[PDB]
Amino acid sequence: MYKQRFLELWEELHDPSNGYFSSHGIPYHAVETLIVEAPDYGHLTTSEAMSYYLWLEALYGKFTGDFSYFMKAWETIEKYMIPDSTEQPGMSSYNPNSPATYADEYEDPSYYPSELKFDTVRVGSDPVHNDLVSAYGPNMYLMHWLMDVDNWYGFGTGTRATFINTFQRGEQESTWETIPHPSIEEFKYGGPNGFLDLFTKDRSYAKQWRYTNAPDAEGRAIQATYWANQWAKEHGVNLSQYVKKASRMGDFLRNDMFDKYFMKIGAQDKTPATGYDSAHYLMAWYTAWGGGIGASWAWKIGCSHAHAGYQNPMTAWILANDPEFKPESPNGANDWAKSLERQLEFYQWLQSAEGGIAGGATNSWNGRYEKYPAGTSTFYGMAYVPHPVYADPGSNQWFGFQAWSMQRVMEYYLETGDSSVKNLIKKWVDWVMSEIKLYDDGTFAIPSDLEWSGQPDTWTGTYTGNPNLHVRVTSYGTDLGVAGSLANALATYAAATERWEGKLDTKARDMAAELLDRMWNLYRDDKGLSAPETREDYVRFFEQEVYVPQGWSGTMPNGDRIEPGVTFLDIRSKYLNDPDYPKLQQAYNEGKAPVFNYHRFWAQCDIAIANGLYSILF
Repeated sequence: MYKQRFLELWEELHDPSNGYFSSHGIPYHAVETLIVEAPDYGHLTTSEAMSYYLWLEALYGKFTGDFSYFMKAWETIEKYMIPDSTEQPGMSSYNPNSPATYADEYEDPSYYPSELKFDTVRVGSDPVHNDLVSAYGPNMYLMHWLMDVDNWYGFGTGTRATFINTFQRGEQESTWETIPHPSIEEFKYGGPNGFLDLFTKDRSYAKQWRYTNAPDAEGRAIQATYWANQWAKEHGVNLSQYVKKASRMGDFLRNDMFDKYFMKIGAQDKTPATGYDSAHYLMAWYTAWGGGIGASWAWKIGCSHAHAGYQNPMTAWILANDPEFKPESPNGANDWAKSLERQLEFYQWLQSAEGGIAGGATNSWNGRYEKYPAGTSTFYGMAYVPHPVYADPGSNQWFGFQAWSMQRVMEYYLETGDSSVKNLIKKWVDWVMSEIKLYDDGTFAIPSDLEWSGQPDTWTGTYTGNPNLHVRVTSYGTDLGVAGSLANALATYAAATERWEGKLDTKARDMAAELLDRMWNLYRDDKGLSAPETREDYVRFFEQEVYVPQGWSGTMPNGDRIEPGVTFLDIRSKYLNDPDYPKLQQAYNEGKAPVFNYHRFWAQCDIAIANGLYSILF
């Protein structure tokens, strides 16, 4: 009965009338155009959406033996999400001795743009580019996270899709303070010098192309390809070309395993590092590579910050201990072997007294490689931060990250019966069981907001229990994507304990089944599943000054004046034509919060994927 739900939500996702997919076959972020999450528009696409797309037709191929949709998903990714060779000019001019130039991070968007340092700070060295080039070539086989499917912002020509970038101005820049700009800059729109002068301060500005990745998306893509390959080998389908595609994606993913400027990890300073002395062996927040248009130069950067919700032990295991997925470069397997162990120790370190996995670590304090304050705990020299990268809404305030990271940890536990991380998994499961509030009716409420206090003990190879690190739940909600992720994690717990422990843990499996059944029964919809959201933050929709720097004037392609004093809506004036705008305006005027029923591609993908993973091995 679970596979029936998976197939019906699959049909609803692939129905052209529901509006989930565009004309090219690219999934949207959500059916509803008026939704402000990490993507500020409903009909943009994200690399996480394409990773969930890959996982969804991997499950479809398992259930039906039809990987044609999975193959087409990979072809769409290569054609649209992975930048093309013609879209990557000047990449052969990269100098691995000098990967990139220095730039600070500032706590407030008002500090931006940031002065660029050319010679005051010495950047380290990149020891993997030469091997990558000798194996494949100059072009990088990585996805760009954000794309404008239907040219809503009008940065391109016609209906053709365009890569876009939003998050550029530090920690306190939320979604409501982003200025969306095209990745491939051609100086056509914006102010003078394109949109470059808003963020990076240079003496001379030139035509550029940029691409940022989200290693969460690549990790999910590699894990989906691994599972698709296993299910195909069970069926008999040959996926060698796409397994090799995922293998080279994983080989290029080793750029994330390094510090942003390739500096010594734990050095507490901007001290340049030699090869492999700058690798913290952890999935960082992002890596960004770019070059010039009409000129011959290129650059690459990693990230110092590591978030526990981005680590994927399963991907590291696959890329280290699988001959089929073995990277062409000889050093790839050893690097992934180191990364797996480092990630597992990271997860063990971060757990709190109750069981909640705290926010990750960083190699740079405040983004400027400053000395840690007195009493700060360290993990291999990396200080502890509760909310890494983003602090305006709280990076680890969201409860979905717990389920997202623990699903990977438990899948690795299921595949490799590693006895090192059993106590972590039991403590986290006990905590989430404690904090779930079911009701005598068919409704439920799971944590949505988390409050963290204290710091974990300094890592010395063993877990002390962290008496000073505490977490409490402050808000209970009914989020469906997080419910799907949590049910997936609990079912993975049940299967892993059945396979690699004395007996199946019926509590986690029963809780996952109860969550799935209650959610599906209560919140079935015409376009999938949804539940009302109070959405208080939408007041910012009418009152959030987006901070255009003073004295900088630009014009959006539709004609909006991007000037100081502009709010969220002023530079997105095509929202006034949205069908849901009158209801939003009425709710804002009369005072009460606007209630929304949102159908996200990734939320329904989580619901269906969790359903299928509950069907699998049961």
